Amino acid sequence: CSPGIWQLDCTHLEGKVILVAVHVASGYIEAEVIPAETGQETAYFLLKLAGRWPVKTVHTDNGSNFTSTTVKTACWWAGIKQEFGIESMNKELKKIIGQVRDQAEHLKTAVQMAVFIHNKKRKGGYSAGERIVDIIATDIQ
Amino acid sequence: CSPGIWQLDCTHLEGKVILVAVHVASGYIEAEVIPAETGQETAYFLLKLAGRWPVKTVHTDNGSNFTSTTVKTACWWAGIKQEFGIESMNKELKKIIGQVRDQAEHLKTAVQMAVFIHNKKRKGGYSAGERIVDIIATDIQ
Ligand SMILES: Cc1nc(-c2nc3cc(Cl)ccc3[nH]2)c(C)c(-c2ccccc2)c1[C@H](OC(C)(C)C)C(=O)O
Ligand SMILES: Cc1nc(-c2nc3cc(Cl)ccc3[nH]2)c(C)c(-c2ccccc2)c1[C@H](OC(C)(C)C)C(=O)O
Repeated sequence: CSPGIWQLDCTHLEGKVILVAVHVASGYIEAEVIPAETGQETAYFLLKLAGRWPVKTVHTDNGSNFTSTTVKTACWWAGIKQEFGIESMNKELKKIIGQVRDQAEHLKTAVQMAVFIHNKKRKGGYSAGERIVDIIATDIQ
Repeated sequence: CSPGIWQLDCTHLEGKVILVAVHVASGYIEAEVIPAETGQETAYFLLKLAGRWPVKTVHTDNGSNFTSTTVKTACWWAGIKQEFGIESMNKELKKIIGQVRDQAEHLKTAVQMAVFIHNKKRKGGYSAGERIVDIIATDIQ
């Protein structure tokens, strides 16, 4: 599968919102607790993500997530396209959160601990952290 | 230079705080506008950074930044060490911000645009985004 493809979705936990980006070819996650599910937050998160990785196209399970001109502007500026055709790893991330949730006071901290655990964990075999970097390097030179 | 080494500092701009992490071997930046320069923010940012990259040791230009047990806990949990001996790229990032600052309403958005521009820009020669991934892949298998 193509190396510039990400998937972006929100989950709710403790009445708060978690934005979850999955790098599809690799399983690597970035995530962030946002105070509300707005186009503002999604636009911002997209700019952050695009500064960090080569992001060509973004899929979602909720297309209306992407309809605001606020979001369309971010994609425009960073040069991102939306999907043309078409786990959950939200599941196990949500498993890992509940697991570490005692280890921290705020949800946001548990989230980051869970992203840490998820991206490092060897599946086998490489880790999602190792696979992303390999995929993206393999695809450069 | 060693691939797990990052440098973390804050700058102030428009009475707000920008936390800037530089991957030293590569020049790659992650950055974030934080509302105040606390141990809470730095601890959190460190957890985020460590979930994303292999982070062994972190340097700073302001050692007191790292003295809180709040920060020491984050490093403890993620397995990070502080420095044992020892651009600014804060300079040009601050150049890029002023450059794009019209292109956006908030500082935080200008920051991310500037991180995007900085990480992509080919120096020559690869980009900081390409060098980080190469360095980290080169160092794996
Ligand atoms: C609020 C908070 N306060 C403290 C904390 N720092 C302390 C310093 C002292 Cl002296 C006493 C008690 C203290 N408790 C700590 C040590 C953490 C922390 C927990 C796990 C890993 C890293 C840091 C958090 C943490 O929140 C962040 C800072 C990461 C945003 C959380 O959600 O649990
Ligand atoms: C506050 C804000 N509002 C709008 C905006 N969205 C609109 C939608 C409509 Cl219908 C009309 C005017 C609009 N203005 C936009 C389009 C942006 C934006 C600017 C550059 C790139 C991506 C998005 C921002 C932006 O803030 C973030 C959303 C990125 C946090 C900023 O700081 O300039």
